[PDB]
Amino acid sequence: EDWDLVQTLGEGAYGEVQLAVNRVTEEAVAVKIVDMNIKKEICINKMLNHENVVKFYGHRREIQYLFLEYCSGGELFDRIEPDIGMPEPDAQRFFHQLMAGVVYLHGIGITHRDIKPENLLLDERDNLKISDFGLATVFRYNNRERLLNKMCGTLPYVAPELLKRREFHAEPVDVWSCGIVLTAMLAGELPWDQPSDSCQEYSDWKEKKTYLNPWKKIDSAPLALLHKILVENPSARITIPDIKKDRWYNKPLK
Ligand SMILES: O=c1[nH]cnc2sc3c(c12)CCCC3
Repeated sequence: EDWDLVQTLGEGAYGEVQLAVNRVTEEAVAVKIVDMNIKKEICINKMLNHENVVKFYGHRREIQYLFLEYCSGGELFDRIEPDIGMPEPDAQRFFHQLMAGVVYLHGIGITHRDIKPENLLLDERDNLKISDFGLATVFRYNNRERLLNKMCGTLPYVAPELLKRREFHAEPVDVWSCGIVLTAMLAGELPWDQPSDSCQEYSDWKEKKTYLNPWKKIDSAPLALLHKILVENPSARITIPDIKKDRWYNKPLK
């Protein structure tokens, strides 16, 4: 082909992700290599078009190769200093972009199911892009909502209902994991291993022990939002349109 695999960008799972550069136009893109879920990832990618979602260029199979937008900014994960987090103004901006990305996905009945800082990429202007749809699934089709039942995700970003219920709504699960992401951004640590009662840290949160880490590192305005997102009852949990009206979310930041 006309593309040279310059270097490995990401690794693990089905295949490593590599940076390809066109030796003619010289445009750079990302190439995901998978050797035989992948069918659904491609299908889903075809539906997506948003400036806060990693662009899908197209695909070819020599082992399937997917051409994705290249984010030179790397992953959000690497903008979080451990135990510190990041300046609140950057966190808010990143959160606003994450919300737009998610509103969009949910708007077309798609749930990501694995929202975490490793999957939130940054472009050259530090714009955030939702990445990897290999675990994404349809939760609304023909205006009909389907509850989920398969357990997906990453334990620290996972919502509690997903551990204790046979079926659950998709949207609040993505909302929960965005809250865990906000926590990571403002405190540089994850609150718990998983959201179960067997887990001391989660039990402490439910009891409102905000004088513990990581909550003590978080200003009271964002923390009030986190109080509304990390609500155990997925029916009580704040929804995105209501997040959009939250005081911290609308607070101008230096
Ligand atoms: O730039 C990308 N574009 C599309 N997918 C991916 S995955 C990955 C990146 C990337 C770059 C940082 C290392 C991890």
